[PDB]
Amino acid sequence: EIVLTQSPGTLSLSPGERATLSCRASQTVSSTSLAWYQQKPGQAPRLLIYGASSRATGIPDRFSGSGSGTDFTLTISRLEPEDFAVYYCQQHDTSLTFGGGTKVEIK
Amino acid sequence: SYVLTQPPSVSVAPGKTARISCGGNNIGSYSAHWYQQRPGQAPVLVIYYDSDRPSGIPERFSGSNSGNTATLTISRVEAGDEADYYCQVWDSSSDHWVFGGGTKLTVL
Amino acid sequence: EVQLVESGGGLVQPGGSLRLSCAASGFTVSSNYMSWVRQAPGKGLEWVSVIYSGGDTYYPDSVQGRFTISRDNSKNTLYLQMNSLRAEDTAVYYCARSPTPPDGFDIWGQGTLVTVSS
Amino acid sequence: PFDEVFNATRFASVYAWNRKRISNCVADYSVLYNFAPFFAFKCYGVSPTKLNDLCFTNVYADSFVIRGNEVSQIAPGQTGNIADYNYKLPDDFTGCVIAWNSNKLDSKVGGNYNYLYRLFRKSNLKPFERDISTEIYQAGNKPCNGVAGFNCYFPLRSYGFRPTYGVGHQPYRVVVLSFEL
Amino acid sequence: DIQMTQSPSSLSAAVGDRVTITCRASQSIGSYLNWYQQKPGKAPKLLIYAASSLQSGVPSRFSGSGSGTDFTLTISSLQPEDFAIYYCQQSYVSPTYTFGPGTKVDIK
Amino acid sequence: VQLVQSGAEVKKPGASVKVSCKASGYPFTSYGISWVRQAPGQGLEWMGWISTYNGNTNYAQKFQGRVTMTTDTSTTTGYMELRRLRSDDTAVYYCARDYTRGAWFGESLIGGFDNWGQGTLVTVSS
Amino acid sequence: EVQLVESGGGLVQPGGSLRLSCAASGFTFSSYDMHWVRQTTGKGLEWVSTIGTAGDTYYPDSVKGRFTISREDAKNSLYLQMNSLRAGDTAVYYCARGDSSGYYYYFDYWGQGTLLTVS
Ligand SMILES: *[C@@H]1O[C@H](CO[C@@H]2O[C@@H](C)[C@@H](O)[C@@H](O)[C@@H]2O)[C@@H](O[C@@H]2O[C@H](CO)[C@@H](O)[C@H](O)[C@H]2NC(C)=O)[C@H](O)[C@H]1NC(C)=O
Repeated sequence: EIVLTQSPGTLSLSPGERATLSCRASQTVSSTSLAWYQQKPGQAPRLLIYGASSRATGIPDRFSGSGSGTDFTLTISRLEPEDFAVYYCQQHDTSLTFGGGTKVEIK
Repeated sequence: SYVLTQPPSVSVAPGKTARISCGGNNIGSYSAHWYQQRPGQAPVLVIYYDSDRPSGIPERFSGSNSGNTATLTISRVEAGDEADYYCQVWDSSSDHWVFGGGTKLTVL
Repeated sequence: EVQLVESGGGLVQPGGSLRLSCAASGFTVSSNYMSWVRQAPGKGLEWVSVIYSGGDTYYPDSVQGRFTISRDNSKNTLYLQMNSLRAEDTAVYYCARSPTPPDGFDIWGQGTLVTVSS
Repeated sequence: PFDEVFNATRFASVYAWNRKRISNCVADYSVLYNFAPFFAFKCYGVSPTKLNDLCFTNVYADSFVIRGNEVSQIAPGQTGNIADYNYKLPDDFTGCVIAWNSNKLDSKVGGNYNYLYRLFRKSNLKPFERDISTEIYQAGNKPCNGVAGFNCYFPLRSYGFRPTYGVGHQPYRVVVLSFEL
Repeated sequence: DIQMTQSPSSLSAAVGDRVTITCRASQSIGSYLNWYQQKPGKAPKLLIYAASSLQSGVPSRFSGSGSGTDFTLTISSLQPEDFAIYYCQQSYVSPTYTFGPGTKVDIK
Repeated sequence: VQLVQSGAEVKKPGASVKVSCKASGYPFTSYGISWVRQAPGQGLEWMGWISTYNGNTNYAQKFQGRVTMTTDTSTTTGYMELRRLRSDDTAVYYCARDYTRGAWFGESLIGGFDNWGQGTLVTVSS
Repeated sequence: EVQLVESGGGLVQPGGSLRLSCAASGFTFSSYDMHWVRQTTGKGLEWVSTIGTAGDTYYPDSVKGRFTISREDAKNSLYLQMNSLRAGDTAVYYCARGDSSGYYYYFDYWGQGTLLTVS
């Protein structure tokens, strides 16, 4: 199984900036199965990006999405008081392996 | 335009292994092929797609194309395959094939 | 069996036009990416012209306009209406088939010789 | 119905082209009517407007990756490598063709040398036939049974698919729906 | 992509004749044809489809048949209201519909 | 869109817990139901790919012989019946749409987990 | 039996937009397609664009993008918004009606034609 590590896990930012994430892994996975996810404290998660650049239904214009090869990156443009949740990675190249977590907080 | 560089003559010893290198600038982006030229027999292919082998050719040839230089190496030579060798690189900006300059191999 | 054959040699004064009618055997000329490759008398190999399956034609820098490449399906023959000849083009000419461009050349013709001299 | 044909993750090569057997569906046409801009939807036979009026029972869906400047050889009646050796489409074709650019999905920076086609063959394809055999094949006098050498050739080569290329050489994913009752 | 053609354009016939206009197409089409009649100044009007069928209001004199890469409509009992140009059409290629070149049947 | 999750449950070690999920608002076929587990403040680990129209299943490796997931086509309702409830099984089980492997054939697609449900917590410690 | 008319054509300035208002009546406008055919005096007739009862804008190679089809079923109208009017599009635009017999396609009763001078 391919291990999918995301670093760091703790982010400190003001109410509004531009945030950058990361998603590294082992042997290169295809650029077709790298869906990201959003999970607010409390309610259930939801889809954010699929295919490494494709916004889902109802996804705001603040998420870019990119990546091909082994290193991948989610870049968030602007911040809002309803965009401060945890985020996950996911692959379908070799069975299905999730990530650990990357949480962004206030301050 | 995309001029390549190549040594004129191998100046090699029998039995040992020899290296032929095609100089240039940023060859690793594209693919490279290689040819063999007797004093005329309708030259035939010996290396294609960086380091792939055409069928029905002796396996003592090799291939390497990494960034600054692309290299074709012969090991355990038979001293009879003494001929000319050429390397080429295709272009994508404008359709314009570019060819090498010459390599003389001769063992005595 | 592929036995690409070049025909048409002789001697021509600078300016004359010679038609190098190539040949084919086993494969259709108007289905491939056939191209012309020259060979200077003892120097490095060079390119001449290329015809695509669709019909697009591209030429190199030194040879532009003076050279035209056609294709007759009815005779399996690929032509080269070379005109406006200079004194630095006496070479042996080969017919080359490239499967798809991002590749090299697999089939090479016998090669006919033209003498551009007085 | 039209789930794993269009939105799949991998498409087989031309000489081993895929073949589905979609059946017992309803229409799944309001989806590709909204496909825009899907490059070319030049279908043949019945009109694209009058598609939700027929009762096809064996809607096929082929799929592969070819070069952009070679999708023209899919039209019924053509001459070329992909029209004579790899995949054959009969003259009296009664089906639709969909093609679109897929550079962002299959184009490695180094190069995806994992798409194959048969450059040579002695005898052109018959309609609706596979060519999965990879035996050594020669033309001349020497039988050279299994033994490689001159006049005996291996009929496989690989595509040089790269991002920073032209539109014609860029990969196109073609799906042809040869409708048949 | 089918470049369909015809060239008996400069047809001449006095009032009353049984001349025949033939429309022969490019690479194989089959039974895919429909006919039109165009008066000068007025709007084009379709007469016969499927190369052999009938539309209400079209006189039986504009009859014909045919299939494959050959087509024919026979014009019997020529009348002055059979003036001006005529048009073929193919429907094998669905999106990009093609139209016939044009042939003029005159009164002399 | 309307994915409804069942309630919570309390159990003892060594029992067999079943978690239900009813979802509606879309044609049930041509889509897959996905199952995901989340331990308290730990993370996500894949749980299954109960798919319709074929009964085919694909479970993860860590529990390759422990989980059975069946489809109730009569109500487009899904259930997971985990077996041999261990001590470290207290977690949240999430029922979501699967767009990763398809429904008819076995082949990967571009996508992921579209709509989720509500969530349920299985209490099994003692 | 369907009477078709067209309006809005004029000697508009190059590069502007123009709205043909074929409108017309005599048929269930929400059941049949209706196309446009460009009649140039010299090069015969070519099919400009089409719209179906699905909001599917099928366009030829040259016309695609530079044009726009618009089907309003409440009141009879089918706009043909121009964009970057080329100097070569000086022809007559007839609005037509589609028909079929299961497989084959026929251009049924046409209407009339306005004039575009692209000047
Ligand atoms: C192939 O998938 C695309 C994208 O799928 C969307 O994202 C997934 C995560 C999942 O949520 C799907 O249900 C989504 O549809 C499809 O594109 C969409 O098609 C719908 C049709 O109802 C349309 O409403 C959306 O606007 C489309 N998305 C965009 C960005 O335009 C596409 O239809 C699928 N193709 C086939 C043939 O199934």
